[PDB]
Amino acid sequence: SGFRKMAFPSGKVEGCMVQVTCGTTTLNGLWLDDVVYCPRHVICTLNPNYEDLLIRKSNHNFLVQAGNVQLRVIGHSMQNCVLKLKVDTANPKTPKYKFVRIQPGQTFSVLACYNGSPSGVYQCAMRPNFTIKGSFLNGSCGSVGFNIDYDCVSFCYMHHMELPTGVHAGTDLEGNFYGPFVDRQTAQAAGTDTTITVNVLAWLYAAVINGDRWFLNRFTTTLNDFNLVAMKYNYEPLTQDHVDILGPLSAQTGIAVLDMCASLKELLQNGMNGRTILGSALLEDEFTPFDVVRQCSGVTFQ
Amino acid sequence: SGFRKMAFPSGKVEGCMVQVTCGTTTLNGLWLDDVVYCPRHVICTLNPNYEDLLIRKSNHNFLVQAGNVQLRVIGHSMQNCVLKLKVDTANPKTPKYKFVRIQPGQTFSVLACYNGSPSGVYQCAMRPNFTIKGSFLNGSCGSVGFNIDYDCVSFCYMHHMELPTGVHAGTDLEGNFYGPFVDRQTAQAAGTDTTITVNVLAWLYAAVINGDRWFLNRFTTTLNDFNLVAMKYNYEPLTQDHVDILGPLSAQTGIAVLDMCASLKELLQNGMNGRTILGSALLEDEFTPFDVVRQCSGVTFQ
Ligand SMILES: *[C@](O)(C(=O)NCC)[C@H](C[C@@H]1CCNC1=O)NC(=O)[C@@H]1[C@@H]2[C@H](CN1C(=O)[C@@H](NC(=O)NC(C)(C)C)C(C)(C)C)C2(C)C
Ligand SMILES: *[C@](O)(C(=O)NCC)[C@H](C[C@@H]1CCNC1=O)NC(=O)[C@@H]1[C@@H]2[C@H](CN1C(=O)[C@@H](NC(=O)NC(C)(C)C)C(C)(C)C)C2(C)C
Repeated sequence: SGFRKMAFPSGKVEGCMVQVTCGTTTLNGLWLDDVVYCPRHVICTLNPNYEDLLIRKSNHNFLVQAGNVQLRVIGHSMQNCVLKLKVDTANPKTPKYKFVRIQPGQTFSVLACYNGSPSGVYQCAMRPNFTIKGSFLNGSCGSVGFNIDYDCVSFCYMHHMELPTGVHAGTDLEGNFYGPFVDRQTAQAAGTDTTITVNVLAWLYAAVINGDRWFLNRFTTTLNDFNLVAMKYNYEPLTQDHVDILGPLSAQTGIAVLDMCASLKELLQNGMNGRTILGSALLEDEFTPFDVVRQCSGVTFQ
Repeated sequence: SGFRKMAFPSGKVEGCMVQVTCGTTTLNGLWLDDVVYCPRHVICTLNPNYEDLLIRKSNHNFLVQAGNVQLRVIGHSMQNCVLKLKVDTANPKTPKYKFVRIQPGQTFSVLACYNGSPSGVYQCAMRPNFTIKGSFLNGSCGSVGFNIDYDCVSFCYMHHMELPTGVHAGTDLEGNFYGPFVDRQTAQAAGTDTTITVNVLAWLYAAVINGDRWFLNRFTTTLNDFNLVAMKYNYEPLTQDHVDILGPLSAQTGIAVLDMCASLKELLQNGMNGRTILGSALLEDEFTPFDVVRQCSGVTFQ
């Protein structure tokens, strides 16, 4: 038992991290097969026109270091906000992998990197407003977020920028930003965030699986009446699809999803009254139903 | 910016995990050079006498799987509560490494494993009562906790058992339990835990580095008067050694350690009043001064 914010084992991704240097800019790249992926703002020279900027580059302007081994760029292209550098060497540590664009509410592990070297790994959620509350300093651009399914690394995030609120914005691995953000230094605001309701419910189920039951009650609620209270507390609407996803957890604990909603409603209306759930004095919303099941049942990855 | 419970990149340890099977018992082992380390209760047959139990084993009773490759045991010995299996093959992925017995208050990353396969990684502290609040299911015995310094993996923990409170107990990699625990099914109680004061202070400094300042005040306190309030709230005593360790953070933020103690005192006496610090509504104590500096300055590992 116990319940922790668990990241995926990061080794498969560590083997893909490289340093990309061009001009005075150094950041991280992702080396899969013979392509290095990195944020396009690595290129030389607000309101830049990256097409103009890139047509002016030569391959030899791109310094790619994989450890103490320089990789030479034999080609380059831009795909949305990512730059793709063709190199003459296929990464021998390339895992089996996919690129996935995730939905808000979904979680992933971030391998924070500086100068191509991994610094740490932690678990993130994509917020409803398409930011992530990460931990990123200058030099971390190009660090990636990922999930692992059996043996396959699903890359879903690459880091680009920090918003004035101290939260983070980036792209999928095909260079499309999550949310309304653009990779230029112009005024941009995240958007009002909301709490991921289905995830809070998943985490209450984790608490029950783990022996916290104090927040349960005998009441029930209608999805309709629950969502009325949710909106008042800035919670995302709970859909029937969410209820269905919460099915496996509801069945393992014997607590009807709608009964768990009654508990959450009472927790929203009354607060926690100096008590904690799973070591937290806040309602935690960065565990998906899948996260809870994986950690409470012990799924591994080969 | 941002501040997250960050684990070390786990790849160097992932390459060392193996499955050890003996009789009907399967758990994880740690393969470094030509030795596999695992908990000694993997052996056949409360109040067992493991010396008697082990003299009755043969090498061929030990099934060690490294992936889809069986390793054959050519020797075995017991060192405290760990079993050491000599195998005929040196692990080619053996990182540079050390075994370290850590002090309570120190943090480490845990690579949770089942059947030799990594499940996830998360950050833990050794509690003052020498338990860890982990996330461990049946099959996780032999998963290890570690820190990484530059290129060196410092192994500090191997998992053995769960206590009735849902917390965890284990050994260093030389098989010595942390705390008063023994690897037999007899009544054992953890001991009253306390909050790691120097770590809470480190985390308040992380909050300041990151732009939370609301909890600061103009007051100061004496170490003596602080510790009187700490004891009342079940906090560990703060020593002058702790104050010195907090020096670098105090200097970078310009807040005297003893001034930060005044803030903590006021936070203990008044609570947080519905406010949060670094996303938490509790005073967080599983970040060391070193953790804070590493994450707020971007140290990496090659
Ligand atoms: C990233 O480029 C990097 O690490 N590069 C190494 C040289 C860096 C990561 C940032 C730095 C601090 N925390 C992070 O996550 N990203 C950028 O520098 C990014 C690049 C420039 C400006 N960038 C920012 O993140 C800036 N933020 C904004 O300007 N934000 C708004 C106002 C446009 C929304 C800051 C101010 C943090 C440098 C571009 C967006 C292309
Ligand atoms: C570990 O042996 C394992 O994973 N083995 C694979 C077959 C297992 C890990 C435990 C299981 C649940 N959570 C965990 O961390 N450890 C044990 O089974 C351990 C071994 C037996 C009994 N063990 C326990 O952890 C037991 N706890 C106690 O008996 N605790 C007290 C009362 C002695 C303090 C439980 C009840 C959890 C099985 C020995 C201690 C040798």
